[PDB]
This record gives sequence, C-alpha cells and structure tokens, in this order.
Amino acid sequence: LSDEDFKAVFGMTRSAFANLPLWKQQHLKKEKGLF
Repeated sequence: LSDEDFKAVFGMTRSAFANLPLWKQQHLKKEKGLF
C-alpha cells in the first residue's frame, strides 16, 4: 500500500507500526486481510 493508505488502514505510520512486537504486526495485518 502507499504510506497514506497504510496510515489510514492501521491508524499509525509504518514507522510506528514497526515498533510493535513482530507477532502483533503479523496479527494486525492478518486481521485487516493484508500480508
């Protein structure tokens, strides 16, 4: 996705998301139907 779309879908920037636990990044992406 674009950085703008990512922020819209996940409610934070990529940089922010990358600070979450790896399993949680995986979970949040799968919950939204993304990889």
